[PDB]
Amino acid sequence: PISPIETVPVKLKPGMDGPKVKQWPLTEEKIKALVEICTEMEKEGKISKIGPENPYNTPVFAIKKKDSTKWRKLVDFRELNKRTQDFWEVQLGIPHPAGLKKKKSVTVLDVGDAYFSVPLDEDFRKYTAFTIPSINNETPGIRYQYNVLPQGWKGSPAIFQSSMTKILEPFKKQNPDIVIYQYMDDLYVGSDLEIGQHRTKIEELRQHLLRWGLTTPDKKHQKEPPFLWMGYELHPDKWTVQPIVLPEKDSWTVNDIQKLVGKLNWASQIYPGIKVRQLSKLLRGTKALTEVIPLTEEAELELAENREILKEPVHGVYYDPSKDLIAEIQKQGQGQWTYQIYQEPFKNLKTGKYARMRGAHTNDVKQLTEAVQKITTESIVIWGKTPKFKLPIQKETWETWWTEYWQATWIPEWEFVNTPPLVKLWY
Amino acid sequence: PISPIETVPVKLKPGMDGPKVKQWPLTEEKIKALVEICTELEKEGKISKIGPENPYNTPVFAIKKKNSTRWRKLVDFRELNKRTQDFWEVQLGIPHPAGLKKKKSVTVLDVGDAYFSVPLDEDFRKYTAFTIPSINNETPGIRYQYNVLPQGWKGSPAIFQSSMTKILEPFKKQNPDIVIYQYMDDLYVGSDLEIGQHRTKIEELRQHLLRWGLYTPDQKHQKEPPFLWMGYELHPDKWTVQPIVLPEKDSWTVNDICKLVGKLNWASQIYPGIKVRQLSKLLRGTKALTEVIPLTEEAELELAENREILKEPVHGVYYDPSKDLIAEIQKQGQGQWTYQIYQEPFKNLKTGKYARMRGAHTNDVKQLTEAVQKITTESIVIWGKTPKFKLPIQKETWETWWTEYWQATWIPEWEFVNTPPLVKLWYQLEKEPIVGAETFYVDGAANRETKLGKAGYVTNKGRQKVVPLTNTTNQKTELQAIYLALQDSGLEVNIVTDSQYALGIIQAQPDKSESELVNQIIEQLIKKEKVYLAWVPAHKGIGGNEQVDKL
Repeated sequence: PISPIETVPVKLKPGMDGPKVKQWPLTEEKIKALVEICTEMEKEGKISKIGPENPYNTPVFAIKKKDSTKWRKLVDFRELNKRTQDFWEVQLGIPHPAGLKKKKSVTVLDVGDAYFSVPLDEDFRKYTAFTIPSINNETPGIRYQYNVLPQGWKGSPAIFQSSMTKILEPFKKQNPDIVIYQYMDDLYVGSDLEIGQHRTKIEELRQHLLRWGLTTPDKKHQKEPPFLWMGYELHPDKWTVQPIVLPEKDSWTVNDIQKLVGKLNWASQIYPGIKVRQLSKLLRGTKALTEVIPLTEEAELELAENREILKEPVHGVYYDPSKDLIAEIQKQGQGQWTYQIYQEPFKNLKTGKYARMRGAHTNDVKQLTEAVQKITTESIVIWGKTPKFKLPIQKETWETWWTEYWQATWIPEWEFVNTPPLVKLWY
Repeated sequence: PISPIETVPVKLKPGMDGPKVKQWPLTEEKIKALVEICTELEKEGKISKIGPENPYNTPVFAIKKKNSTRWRKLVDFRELNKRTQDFWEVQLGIPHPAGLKKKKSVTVLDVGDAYFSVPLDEDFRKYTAFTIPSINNETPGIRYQYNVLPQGWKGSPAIFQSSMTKILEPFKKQNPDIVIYQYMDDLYVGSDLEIGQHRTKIEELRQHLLRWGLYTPDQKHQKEPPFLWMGYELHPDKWTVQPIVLPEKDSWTVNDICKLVGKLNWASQIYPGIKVRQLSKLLRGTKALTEVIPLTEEAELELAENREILKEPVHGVYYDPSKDLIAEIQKQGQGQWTYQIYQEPFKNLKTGKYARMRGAHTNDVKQLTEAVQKITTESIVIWGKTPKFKLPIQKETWETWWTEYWQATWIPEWEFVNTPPLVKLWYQLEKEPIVGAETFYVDGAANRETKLGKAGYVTNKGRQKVVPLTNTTNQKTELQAIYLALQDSGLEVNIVTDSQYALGIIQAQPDKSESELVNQIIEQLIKKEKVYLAWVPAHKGIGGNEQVDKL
């Protein structure tokens, strides 16, 4: 409730100070949008202009949600979140819906608007300071801090949990089979109803919420020809893993068996049960690469046995909710991108292959960006936690254009790595 | 005049306390000058006197202009500035003249002095206290504390810019058409009115400030092009940067090298290459401001590079938001790149060069990409939009790099310009092993303790080489082996290695490197017709790779 309710005391982690992240340059288009958005925000008293005595700063920018014409302010609160106390407010509680990923349909609704009603602790406000840039540095930036819970901040959901469940109570009873999980500013609503029956229950939920204060994104139309309504409407049923396989052809050259024993030697890091000796002793001799060396020496022995070992899940692999998920993406060529999520090296919880838009495409950053968001969304739906991405791109290439194709209201943690010759090891 | 504008609440870093530093007597002529200045600065309200329960102080100084027998107070704030809170610097670089549109009438006011007129938060005042000596140590001492933003203090620039903003707020909405850039000492005002109605708004604004204590010298007859703004000469359809000359002297003091870095940090933004590392480092310790510090071998070298850096005029035209933005890039050679950003042919907005990389192994197509990236960001900062690119590379050359390179990579929309030297990949490794070519099984190792090692190969035809090496590493030898195989090989060859380190270097298609070895390899690979690199793990006994080394 936006009523004059008392604020919840919030503190930063001990010994840690507020954020001091630089604002990246924005285009005139995004500046004008942020200006328009913020002039209204303060006009309603949700943000306030602040001076230079406030030393902190988080980066701000604009995007469009999937298929939208409306600019949406997005504040990169990654640092702030990192430095903010981990709220004990039902953290272990509401154990992630293991069935959410099992439903036929899952819509994602943006409820971040609810946050604009609960006041932010006056002492915490200074840490939510963001700056709107100026074209050519004409003027100093336009600075503001939040007077209310902000979208993108990890504590906004924590503090609102209490009145969120109270609004979801009537719905959850009337519809006992519908699963609802919330991550940051998003509501994940899944059912096993026919896609039409489902969309109906969503518009019902929207209206209910609407009757209790919070507004959600509208379901305007689906007239877009280039197929752009497949977003924010998930189908966890089709999510399949990617098996590690081996090649298969009649003739086998020396080279082939080297690019076979090699690949298998690495695979044995995951599955301790892969013998290589049979095929190594078959490679003895300083032979030519193009020399078609008979498959022999009982090669089909392990070659077909190890082919089997790659059909059983890894021993000792299970999700430990007490440690971050890590994600690696590999560029495979031809709009092909493979990935892996794991918490311990070689103990993959899920391997995959982002394939949508696998057509002849010109933009790698756009593709990887969309991949990162798909992998991030799947992690939310499966484990309810974003992973830390290891990106196959140069830091500067990525920072120059990622916000040009971003539509998520969250931003995961990422770093940059130089992919070695281990791409082919995922076909 | 002390402004009637709200003061910005300032604080000391948490835990820290005000400066306690005490100064030593200087000279009789100076201790007398200070008294006279301090009776001047106490007159208006800038500073005040206190000596009972103020337990802070800051070093004091009286210098002189090498033009007249006048001495002005320098107060050393280096101490207070260390215990004073950080302020956020709401500036992402400084304005660039090329980011200006043309205006029929332009005026530049002088607000250099306006900071002395902005009040200082009451509470933080007691920390700006300073006391001057006494002639022959007669009187106890003169304790003074500031009432306004002190010259040289840490938050002076930030609080003044902030105050100037609020003061201008009303005037900018009342006249939504005149543009007003404010960057410390200068105040650019430009409208598209005839000279006179513009001169009206000018005085109109010169009064609005006067109304808030900000007295701006009467020079609205600055309608006499060129106008000087931020170190730039703004002409009617052109702008030029006023050449900067760095003082070249014999001996240097702390105050001098400090003042030097100050103006260098300035030029570093208009001109690229200004490196201020070797110099700034000579500010170690709490050494008095006026104490000679000898410039090291790098300090004299760095001052020399900077000096030859800004030794020529920089010019350009203004921005026209109607026309598109075009940027063109040329390979200058030796890992150097040149570019021009213009809207109309030959009338450049901004020109420049780009500076390779801080790594080891690289490649032209890569170099070019980073260049495009730099321009894109710079353009968005200056104009707010990405420019169209004219690049010296075929659409076919890029398609090959964009598909065979394992890392996401992209370049905006571009047009190929047929001006040499064109950029291209100098060789491609084969995807499939070559039939008929001799297969070399290379390897090489080294003793970490003695740096002595060996590299060699063993081909299928029975050919075998083994060269001993002095002071090398496993990586060097592993590459050297790849080198042998490439010297002692025909036009076509197959190389099999156990070195993943090396596979990765050669597979990224470098055309220039820091390692002479790698370069020799590059030079060699270009001369071949078909090369094929293959990897296989080590200590697994594969192929003939296991039967290569003896030691």
